[PDB]
Amino acid sequence: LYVGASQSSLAYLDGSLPGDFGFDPLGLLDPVNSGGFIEPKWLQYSEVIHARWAMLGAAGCIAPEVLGAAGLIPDATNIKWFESGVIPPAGSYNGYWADPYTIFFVEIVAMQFAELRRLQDFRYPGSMGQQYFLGLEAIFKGSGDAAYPGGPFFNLFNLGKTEAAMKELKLKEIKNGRLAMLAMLGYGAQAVMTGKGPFQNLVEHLADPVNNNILTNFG
Amino acid sequence: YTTAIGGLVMAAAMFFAGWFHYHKAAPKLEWFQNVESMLNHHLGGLLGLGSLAWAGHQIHVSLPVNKLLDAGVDPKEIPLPHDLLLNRAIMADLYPSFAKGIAPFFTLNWSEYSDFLTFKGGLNPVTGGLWLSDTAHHHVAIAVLFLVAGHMYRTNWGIGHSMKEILEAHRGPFTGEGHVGLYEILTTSWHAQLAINLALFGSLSIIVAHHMYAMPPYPYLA
Amino acid sequence: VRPVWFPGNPPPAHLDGSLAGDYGFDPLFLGQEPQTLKWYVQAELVHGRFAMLGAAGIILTSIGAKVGLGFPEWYDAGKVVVEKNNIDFPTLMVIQFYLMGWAETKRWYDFKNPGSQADGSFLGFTEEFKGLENGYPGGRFFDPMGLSRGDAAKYQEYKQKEVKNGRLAMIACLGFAAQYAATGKGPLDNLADHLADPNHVNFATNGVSIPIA
Amino acid sequence: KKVKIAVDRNPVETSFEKWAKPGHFSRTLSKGPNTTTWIWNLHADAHDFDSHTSDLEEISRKVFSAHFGQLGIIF
Amino acid sequence: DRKLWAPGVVAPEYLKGDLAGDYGWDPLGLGADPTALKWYRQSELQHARWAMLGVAGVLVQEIVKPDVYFYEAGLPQNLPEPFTNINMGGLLAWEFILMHWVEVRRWQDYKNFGSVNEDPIFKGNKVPNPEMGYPGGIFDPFGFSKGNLKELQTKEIKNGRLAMIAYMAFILQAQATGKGPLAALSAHLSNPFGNNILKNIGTCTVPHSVDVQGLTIPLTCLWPGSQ
Amino acid sequence: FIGSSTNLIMVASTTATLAAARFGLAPTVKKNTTAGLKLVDSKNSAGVISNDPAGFTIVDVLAMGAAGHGLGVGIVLGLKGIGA
Amino acid sequence: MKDFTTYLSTAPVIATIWFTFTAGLLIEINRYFPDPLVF
Repeated sequence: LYVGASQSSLAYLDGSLPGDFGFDPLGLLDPVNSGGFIEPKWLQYSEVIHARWAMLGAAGCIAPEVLGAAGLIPDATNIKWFESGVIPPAGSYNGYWADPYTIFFVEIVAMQFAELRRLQDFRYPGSMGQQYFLGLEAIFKGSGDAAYPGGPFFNLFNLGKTEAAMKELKLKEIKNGRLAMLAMLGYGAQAVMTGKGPFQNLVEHLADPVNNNILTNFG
Repeated sequence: YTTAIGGLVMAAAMFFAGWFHYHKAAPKLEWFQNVESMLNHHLGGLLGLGSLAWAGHQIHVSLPVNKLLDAGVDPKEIPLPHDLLLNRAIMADLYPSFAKGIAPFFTLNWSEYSDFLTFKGGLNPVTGGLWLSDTAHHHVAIAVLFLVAGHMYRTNWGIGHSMKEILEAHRGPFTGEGHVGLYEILTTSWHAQLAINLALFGSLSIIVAHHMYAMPPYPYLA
Repeated sequence: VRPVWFPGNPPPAHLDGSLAGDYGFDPLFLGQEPQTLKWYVQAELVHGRFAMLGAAGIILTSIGAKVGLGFPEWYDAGKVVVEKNNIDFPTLMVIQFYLMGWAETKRWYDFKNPGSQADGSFLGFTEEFKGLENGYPGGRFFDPMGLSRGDAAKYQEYKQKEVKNGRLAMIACLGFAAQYAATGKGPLDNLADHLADPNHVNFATNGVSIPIA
Repeated sequence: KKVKIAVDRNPVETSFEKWAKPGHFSRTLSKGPNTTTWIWNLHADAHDFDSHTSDLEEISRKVFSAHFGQLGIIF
Repeated sequence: DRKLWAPGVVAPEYLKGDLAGDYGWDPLGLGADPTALKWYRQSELQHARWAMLGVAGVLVQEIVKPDVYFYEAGLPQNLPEPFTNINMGGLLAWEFILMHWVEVRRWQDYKNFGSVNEDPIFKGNKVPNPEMGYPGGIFDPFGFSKGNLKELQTKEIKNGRLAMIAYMAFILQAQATGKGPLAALSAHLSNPFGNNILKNIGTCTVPHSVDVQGLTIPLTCLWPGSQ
Repeated sequence: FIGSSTNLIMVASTTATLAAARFGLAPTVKKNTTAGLKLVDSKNSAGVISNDPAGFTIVDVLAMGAAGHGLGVGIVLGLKGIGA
Repeated sequence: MKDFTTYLSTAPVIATIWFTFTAGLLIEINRYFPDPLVF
């Protein structure tokens, strides 16, 4: 369907997976003699994980600048995404309740619990629903697909009850995530190129598109 | 010390890769027989990308630090490599062409970069070694040449070359059949490949010894 | 069925939940052999009991040092005791090694030959050194209250409590050593400094744990 | 004709069983030593992968993993 | 069937509508265990009643004594006569003993239902206690339980949940503005576009600590606002 | 830069290399070459699908763009080196 | 673990450990008793 499609990729891409546009010129989803991490389950799972993380990343990288331009948040906040303490050489924020390393250790413990339990549900489907976890195991049973666990919490409003509705929403999720991944790549490239925020780049480009682009930003 | 820790991490990764490729995910025989793809990657990716990356390090770290070292600046007073890589003012002061950014590279104004990409030749009179601007420009040219060389063999598209066809097309009246069967010999025998690689590798090591004493590339080496 | 250390992974075959504090934690398979596992069980029990005594003593002495009682720190108590009282250090070392050698040698030969110390060759005592289980030496001497020879379920619960408290005490002793090596103060001093400002007084701000901070 | 990633999953089980059986790679050396010559043979045919088996795939896999071990030593 | 907490959602199997105020709301599955469900129901009832008492007390106190801040009403110097500047140790002792007795009785009733209904001193004085958390008898002298106890229990749990949310609202309003709920409502009514959560947030009016007579009690806000 | 000699030469080089392969004058992903530099059919493993009537795929666009860019860079640097 | 201990019991590993122990003992003796020529 998309550009770059071929008969080699169409052999194993029948449209079952969400967002299947037959775009695989490198043949990474060939099930024949596949193993390790280059296999359909892990690749699809990694794509949806990257999609969700990139969606959160794009929204979080453009939200403080947009909210600061509207006056909703004060001037002490509303800093560039690469100057919030992520990369100290590029800039850092000293208004947090603690130093970034303390918060990083908290994030280490939190992310290890979440990511390791998620990995165990992928390796052993349904294994997160038996061991005692303060009663939280009732919502960690997951389903057959590790990419779509669901349950009382992951599917809070029971959206997509019909199979067609679930397929439609899955396609929307993968498309929005791919767009967000491209947006994050653009955010990083614009940060290295212009050294300004993405919203500032968009405003400067809208003010004068001919004199504000990648061609004029080379020097 | 940081490089030593990184080397230990790389060693752990190499051992893990060997174990993973022998006990968990072992490649098939048809994967090892992809000489066209392997040569394309080794020429372009490995050699060309390594030369390009080293050229980038030389342009951004080796050249300014060594320029300040040869100018008599104390190593403690010399700015850190990340400081040189973070702002354009220091690099612009040491090399005026850096004030124009990467714009002369895309506008085909490569002559502007003549301050850090030269053809001085000879040796540095302060350190006795080769000019680092010449080595950086050398690695840039080597990277471009190897990247071009890495797009010669046919892998999955119509474009490219088939080494079997090239070998079979070379046949004269004084040699009979010619290179028929050489492609099958080099794609099925590891000893033949080891013989060719060891011969060229040893010859290259000897060439390295000669070129290294004749043209000292490191400062205070001669 | 039983909770394991890493949820989702099946426990090893050599750990079937029979021992106290069994969570299937053996990724290096150190106790895969039965005799080696028995030896390691006794080693873990001895380590836990010694760490429990050490942690309790360190906490009590630190409590007395924080209040105006004149107690010294755990890293200076040995020097203070040897210098305050006319006590020769090598003599104390030899006495402790003699007593510990006798007790540990009897325990060792009882591990090699169970119930062999109950023959009566040591002052005529027989039932006081028979031993109930491996690493659990019941009797009127080691268990004068008889909590191991009554209410089997309570005995198993106490065994689980003992092994868990011993592991926690071992971690606490390691924490005491690391805290003294990094901050250079007593454990209660570190606790008070942390309670004064938990957001800025921790291991992420001591300047030793995280070198890139 | 198609260049792709062809890989077999879990061909050799990671175990220490063969670590206690010297000369397992060779059919002649797996019987055990009777003379001291065997010991020298144990080291003279350790990397002779084409002599242990005639399967080109097994030899290639051993060579590729040995290359990783060499790179680890160099690192 | 009963109306759930959301349109299209499916209630859990253990939430069949037996308890009052059941909306089939359990996104964490904490009610899967029946024993845990009973304990959580008792905890919810306790929180509901205590929150209702707290909300009513804050409102009545602000109406009767508008010059006294409810956030700082716990200080001994702010106590009314003749309890002003009283020793907090004896007060804490009184509350600890009385609350410990009543809470141990309630806990024992939870562990063994219908086993502490009788008065331990004067025999014959018992409470009916039809359900856990609903003792009755001396606790309900007006006799309002001899009717539709289901709808009344539903009203109680709903009012308690609303009071829980309202009390936390009062706490955050006091921590962000430094005034009571009625004062905050009047301040917002004076200029809704100037006094709201858009500007009052980010500022923590609570001090770092307070010296209650001899010892200092550390204080903090629920969020890292500016002190 | 727009309208300069470098821009015009690069645009002309890219357009010339792209137009040659499309109109059967340069090697493509579908047509290979023999030893006598004669166009012959290929055996591409990918088999990139294209709605173009001549079978022009995106791989041909990338190959022709790279070749045209190399030719344009060489021509520009050569003219700058001879004073032209 | 049994196979690992059997591997550690092989002649090269045993020889390495034994020679390391003997060399360490001789080195420590010469360190605490420097330059011993006669008894």
